[PDB]
Amino acid sequence: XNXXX
Amino acid sequence: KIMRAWSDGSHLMPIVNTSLGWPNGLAIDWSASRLYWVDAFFDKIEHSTLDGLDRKRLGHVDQMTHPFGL
Ligand SMILES: *[C@@H]1O[C@H](CO)[C@@H](O[C@@H]2O[C@H](CO)[C@@H](O)[C@H](O[C@@H]3O[C@H](CO[C@H]4O[C@H](CO)[C@@H](O)[C@H](O)[C@@H]4O)[C@@H](O)[C@H](O[C@H]4O[C@H](CO)[C@@H](O)[C@H](O)[C@@H]4O)[C@@H]3O)[C@H]2NC(C)=O)[C@H](O)[C@H]1NC(C)=O
Ligand SMILES: [Ca+2]
Repeated sequence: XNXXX
Repeated sequence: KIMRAWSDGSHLMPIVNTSLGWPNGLAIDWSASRLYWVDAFFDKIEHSTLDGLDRKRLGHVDQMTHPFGL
Protein backbone atom coordinates (compact mmCIF):
# COMPACT_ATOMS: atom_id res chain seq x y z
CA UNK A 1 0.00 0.00 0.00
CA ASN A 2 1.08 3.68 0.50
CA UNK A 3 1.55 3.62 4.35
CA UNK A 4 5.05 4.39 5.79
CA UNK A 5 6.05 0.69 6.51
CA LYS B 1 -4.67 17.09 -3.37
CA ILE B 2 -1.49 19.15 -3.45
CA MET B 3 -1.84 22.34 -1.41
CA ARG B 4 0.07 25.62 -1.39
CA ALA B 5 0.43 28.13 1.43
CA TRP B 6 2.55 31.06 2.54
CA SER B 7 5.73 29.97 4.35
CA ASP B 8 3.88 31.16 7.47
CA GLY B 9 1.35 28.33 6.95
CA SER B 10 -1.57 30.71 6.23
CA HIS B 11 -3.53 31.12 2.97
CA LEU B 12 -3.74 27.33 2.63
CA MET B 13 -5.41 26.40 -0.66
CA PRO B 14 -5.44 23.40 -3.04
CA ILE B 15 -3.65 23.97 -6.35
CA VAL B 16 -3.79 20.43 -7.77
CA ASN B 17 -6.91 18.40 -6.96
CA THR B 18 -7.72 16.68 -10.27
CA SER B 19 -6.40 13.34 -11.56
CA LEU B 20 -4.40 12.53 -8.43
CA GLY B 21 -3.83 9.29 -6.55
CA TRP B 22 -1.10 8.95 -3.90
CA PRO B 23 1.03 12.08 -4.64
CA ASN B 24 3.99 10.73 -2.66
CA GLY B 25 6.81 13.14 -3.53
CA LEU B 26 7.32 16.85 -4.23
CA ALA B 27 10.23 18.81 -5.70
CA ILE B 28 11.02 22.27 -7.06
CA ASP B 29 12.91 23.02 -10.27
CA TRP B 30 14.85 26.02 -8.97
CA SER B 31 16.11 27.02 -12.44
CA ALA B 32 12.63 27.23 -14.01
CA SER B 33 10.57 27.76 -10.80
CA ARG B 34 8.30 24.78 -11.48
CA LEU B 35 6.75 22.39 -8.97
CA TYR B 36 7.23 18.67 -9.64
CA TRP B 37 5.26 15.81 -8.11
CA VAL B 38 4.81 12.10 -8.70
CA ASP B 39 1.94 9.63 -8.33
CA ALA B 40 2.09 6.06 -7.04
CA PHE B 41 -1.48 5.21 -8.15
CA PHE B 42 -1.33 6.47 -11.75
CA ASP B 43 2.51 6.07 -11.85
CA LYS B 44 3.18 9.41 -13.56
CA ILE B 45 5.51 12.37 -13.11
CA GLU B 46 3.95 15.81 -13.50
CA HIS B 47 5.19 19.38 -13.27
CA SER B 48 3.52 22.78 -13.23
CA THR B 49 3.89 26.45 -12.33
CA LEU B 50 3.84 27.35 -8.63
CA ASP B 51 0.16 28.34 -9.04
CA GLY B 52 -0.78 24.85 -10.30
CA LEU B 53 -1.22 26.26 -13.84
CA ASP B 54 0.42 24.98 -17.03
CA ARG B 55 0.22 21.36 -15.87
CA LYS B 56 2.31 18.93 -17.93
CA ARG B 57 3.03 15.20 -17.71
CA LEU B 58 6.31 13.46 -18.53
CA GLY B 59 6.50 10.39 -20.77
CA HIS B 60 6.22 6.81 -19.53
CA VAL B 61 9.13 5.63 -17.38
CA ASP B 62 9.80 1.98 -18.17
CA GLN B 63 9.59 0.07 -14.87
CA MET B 64 8.49 2.81 -12.44
CA THR B 65 5.45 1.43 -10.61
CA HIS B 66 5.60 2.82 -7.03
CA PRO B 67 7.70 6.03 -6.94
CA PHE B 68 7.96 7.54 -3.46
CA GLY B 69 10.40 10.46 -3.48
CA LEU B 70 11.94 12.64 -6.17
C1 LIG C 1 -10.03 22.24 -6.42
O1 LIG C 1 -9.10 23.25 -6.77
C2 LIG C 1 -9.72 24.41 -7.36
C3 LIG C 1 -8.60 25.33 -7.80
O2 LIG C 1 -7.82 24.73 -8.83
C4 LIG C 1 -10.65 25.07 -6.35
O3 LIG C 1 -11.39 26.10 -7.02
C5 LIG C 1 -11.16 27.41 -6.47
O4 LIG C 1 -11.76 27.61 -5.21
C6 LIG C 1 -11.26 28.81 -4.57
C7 LIG C 1 -11.95 28.91 -3.23
O5 LIG C 1 -11.03 29.35 -2.23
C8 LIG C 1 -11.45 30.08 -5.41
O6 LIG C 1 -10.24 30.83 -5.35
C9 LIG C 1 -11.82 29.86 -6.88
O7 LIG C 1 -13.15 30.31 -7.12
C10 LIG C 1 -13.43 31.71 -7.37
O8 LIG C 1 -12.46 32.52 -8.05
C11 LIG C 1 -13.09 33.73 -8.57
C12 LIG C 1 -12.05 34.51 -9.34
O9 LIG C 1 -12.70 35.49 -10.16
C13 LIG C 1 -12.42 35.27 -11.56
O10 LIG C 1 -12.63 33.92 -11.99
C14 LIG C 1 -14.01 33.48 -12.00
C15 LIG C 1 -14.02 32.02 -12.42
O11 LIG C 1 -15.33 31.47 -12.35
C16 LIG C 1 -14.82 34.37 -12.94
O12 LIG C 1 -16.19 33.95 -12.92
C17 LIG C 1 -14.71 35.82 -12.49
O13 LIG C 1 -15.41 36.67 -13.40
C18 LIG C 1 -13.25 36.23 -12.41
O14 LIG C 1 -12.69 36.33 -13.72
C19 LIG C 1 -13.72 34.56 -7.45
O15 LIG C 1 -14.43 35.64 -8.04
C20 LIG C 1 -14.64 33.71 -6.60
O16 LIG C 1 -15.14 34.45 -5.48
C21 LIG C 1 -16.40 33.89 -5.05
O17 LIG C 1 -16.27 32.92 -4.01
C22 LIG C 1 -15.71 33.42 -2.77
C23 LIG C 1 -15.59 32.23 -1.84
O18 LIG C 1 -14.68 31.25 -2.35
C24 LIG C 1 -16.59 34.53 -2.23
O19 LIG C 1 -15.99 35.08 -1.06
C25 LIG C 1 -16.77 35.62 -3.28
O20 LIG C 1 -17.69 36.61 -2.81
C26 LIG C 1 -17.28 35.03 -4.58
O21 LIG C 1 -18.62 34.57 -4.43
C27 LIG C 1 -13.88 32.50 -6.15
O22 LIG C 1 -12.76 32.94 -5.38
C28 LIG C 1 -11.80 28.43 -7.42
N1 LIG C 1 -11.17 28.37 -8.72
C29 LIG C 1 -11.63 27.55 -9.66
C30 LIG C 1 -10.60 26.95 -10.58
O23 LIG C 1 -12.82 27.27 -9.73
C31 LIG C 1 -11.64 24.07 -5.77
O24 LIG C 1 -12.33 24.63 -4.66
C32 LIG C 1 -10.96 22.78 -5.33
N2 LIG C 1 -11.95 21.81 -4.95
C33 LIG C 1 -11.71 20.81 -4.10
C34 LIG C 1 -12.78 19.77 -3.98
O25 LIG C 1 -10.67 20.74 -3.46
CA1 LIG D 1 1.15 1.37 -8.69
